[PDB]
Amino acid sequence: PTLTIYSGRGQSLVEPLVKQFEAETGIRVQVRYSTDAQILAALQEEGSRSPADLFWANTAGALGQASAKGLLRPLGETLLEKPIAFVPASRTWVPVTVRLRVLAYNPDRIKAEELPESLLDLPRFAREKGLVGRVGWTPTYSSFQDMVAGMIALYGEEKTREWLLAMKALAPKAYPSNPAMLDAIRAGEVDLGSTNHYYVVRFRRAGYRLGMHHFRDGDAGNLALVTGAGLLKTSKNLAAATRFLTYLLSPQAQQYFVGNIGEYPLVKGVALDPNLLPLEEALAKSPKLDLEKLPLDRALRLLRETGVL
Amino acid sequence: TLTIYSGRGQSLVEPLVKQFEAETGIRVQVRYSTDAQILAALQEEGSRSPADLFWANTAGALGQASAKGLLRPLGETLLEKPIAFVPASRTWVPVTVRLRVLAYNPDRIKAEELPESLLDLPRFAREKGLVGRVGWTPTYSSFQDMVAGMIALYGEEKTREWLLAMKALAPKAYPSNPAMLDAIRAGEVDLGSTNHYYVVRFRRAGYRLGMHHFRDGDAGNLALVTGAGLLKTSKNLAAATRFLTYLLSPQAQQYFVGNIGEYPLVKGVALDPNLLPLEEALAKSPKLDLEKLPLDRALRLLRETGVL
Ligand SMILES: [Fe+3]
Ligand SMILES: [Fe+3]
Repeated sequence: PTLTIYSGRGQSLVEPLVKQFEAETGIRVQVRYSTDAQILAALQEEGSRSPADLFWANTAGALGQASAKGLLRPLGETLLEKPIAFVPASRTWVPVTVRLRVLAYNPDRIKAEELPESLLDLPRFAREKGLVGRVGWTPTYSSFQDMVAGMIALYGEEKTREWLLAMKALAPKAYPSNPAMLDAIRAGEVDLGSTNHYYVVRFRRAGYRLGMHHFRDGDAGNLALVTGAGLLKTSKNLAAATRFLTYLLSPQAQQYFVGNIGEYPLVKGVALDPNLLPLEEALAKSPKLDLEKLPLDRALRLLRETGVL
Repeated sequence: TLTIYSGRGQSLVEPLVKQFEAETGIRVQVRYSTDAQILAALQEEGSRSPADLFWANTAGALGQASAKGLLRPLGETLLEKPIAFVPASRTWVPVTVRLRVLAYNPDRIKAEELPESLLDLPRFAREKGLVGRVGWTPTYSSFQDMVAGMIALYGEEKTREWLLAMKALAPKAYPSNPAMLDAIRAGEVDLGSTNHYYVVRFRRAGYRLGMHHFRDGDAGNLALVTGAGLLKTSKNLAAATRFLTYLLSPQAQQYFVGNIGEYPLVKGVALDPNLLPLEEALAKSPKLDLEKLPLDRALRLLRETGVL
């Protein structure tokens, strides 16, 4: 028995889990590591001999794309009852973890009670607190672009533009990664920036002091970012692949996601870091959107068009 | 109700206790103190003690509690779970292990040039022109355990020699391991002896940091074992045994590896890929009797030499 996984998630995240699954089950697992976008391309040129069994994606959007193309199998209630939220409308993939957009800040240099209630108001807050040149962002980062796509869905292009241009007027510093940006907050180069919650979790665990601000309920700045996995219609190993999806939603694998990776789990029965907002409170702060249908290409166009990207 | 006297920190313990209560209904009360203060408290309290479990930061403290007749023997069911470190007395269970290691700036120091033995660190440091650019943590529990391991392996005279040679490197003392690793990041120091999980945490945050293991059996690879024991006085044996069973469960063991960064002691726990596998890590540690570590001798030595 064998299993082939196309993974848009990183090898450092996936490998330890695949190894334990192999050790436990006797099933040989082969993984192809790529980006979600590149996997979507590969899936549309697949042979019939040894096709992939599973698509494990970094984003709901990529799985929604695979689903829209009719490449994914329906999943059953036995599996889909496990995650507490974010089960797709299509019901053709299972959400595995969630990552929350947040506002990171240095708590010694920035006062928690003064931070704005909406991401849209960040430029005004910065402007009025004297922080021109002291705001970071990550324009080339996947989740940042997802967040902008969220803003387009919720607010339309003009409020999003005014936001993008008002941010640009702040002379913000762009970082090639989130750890780079959080290191710059530590350094004193910038005081705050929009990021994913788990980067803050990782910095705190290393002993660094970072604040984690959430915007008002439903704000675009709180976008929930879901990872997930789907069974390919041409899987020749249906039982083994379903077994692997079940494994990803198991208490121990979910503790690995919370623990080794820092992401939010989607099952109960798992222990969170102290000072980390509990899972269901975190979910309540995110806007209600179809994560399978975020206007990502419009966001990218709008970012490329405005010279932020 | 279940009452735990914990030598482990609240940051580490709280999430596990919260989950155990939610799943069992058992109300858990934890007293947070140091291993040393818990040992004193348990004796002072005698048969009056409300303590069901002693969850220790160090195997040495469980050794003392056992030698002093405080602990109940445990069942084979529990003691067959850990892969290593189960006491002969069978009166407590190991839960995690941490390894002493040498952290270093991998841009300034070449992995292949590092010394095979902790005893040779002063020679290496002086050869590489690192006077005033070595860090250490003289007030930290695991550093003191490491010095105690050196007395056990090499004797007091060789350990005294090392301590004085270390002092002549004009090392920078840090009150915490994160502060030392931040100094390595800053370029203030180039290397320092630490616990493996501190390096794991820094790496997970995106920082590059080298992690050196010494030759098999070296004092610089000391295994630092945590564990828990059931107190003879306990009137809540069922809940206490349920809790120990939980600590050795795969999900709890994944918490230790993931949330905390420590090595697990049960099979089937997924570690970060760049971390030396469990059994390989254990193989490099000196094979000392955990309950015999001469910590008092080490503290006296550190005080005489003016390190403390
Ligand atoms: Fe990321
Ligand atoms: Fe520590």
